[PDB]
Amino acid sequence: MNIFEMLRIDEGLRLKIYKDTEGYYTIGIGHLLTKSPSLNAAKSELDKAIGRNCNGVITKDEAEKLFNQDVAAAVRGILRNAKLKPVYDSLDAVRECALINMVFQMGETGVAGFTNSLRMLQQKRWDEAAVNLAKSRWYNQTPNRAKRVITTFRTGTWDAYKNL
Ligand SMILES: [Cl-]
Ligand SMILES: [Cl-]
Ligand SMILES: [Cl-]
Ligand SMILES: [Cl-]
Ligand SMILES: [Rb+]
Ligand SMILES: [Rb+]
Ligand SMILES: [Rb+]
Ligand SMILES: [Rb+]
Ligand SMILES: [Rb+]
Repeated sequence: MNIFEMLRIDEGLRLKIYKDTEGYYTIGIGHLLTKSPSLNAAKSELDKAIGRNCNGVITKDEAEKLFNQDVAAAVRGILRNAKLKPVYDSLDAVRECALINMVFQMGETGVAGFTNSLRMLQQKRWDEAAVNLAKSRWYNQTPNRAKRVITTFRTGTWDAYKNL
């Protein structure tokens, strides 16, 4: 396991624009294009992201290209975020993947708002953090994915992803 394989399990791979679990236009491996309800707005975002006239369809190589950009940018953003950087640096490499996963799904601002859970993680109070993380819109709306991420935080193992 690693962050790419983890997020590939959680996000899937689709080569045509589709709506994510929130109803938002997405493509590839969880690449959010826009929150606009306009498919045309989403198609414009896509073409700009890829650098060609895609009309809503990409290749697997292109999907992987956006995915590595998105993972790299999630890590870089965490390290530039005053709330998330200390927690990231305090965590072992497996638990860091859980944090990257959350940022990938909900964005930096959203994760940075989990003040109490972040403190528990920094304190290495793993079972307490796991309890707290579940008390969230996040968990309610995507409970099975959140369970996997939370198990990763609680245990520092890949048990919730082996073999998905
Ligand atoms: Cl982009
Ligand atoms: Cl604990
Ligand atoms: Cl709690
Ligand atoms: Cl889910
Ligand atoms: Rb997805
Ligand atoms: Rb629409
Ligand atoms: Rb670390
Ligand atoms: Rb994403
Ligand atoms: Rb907060």
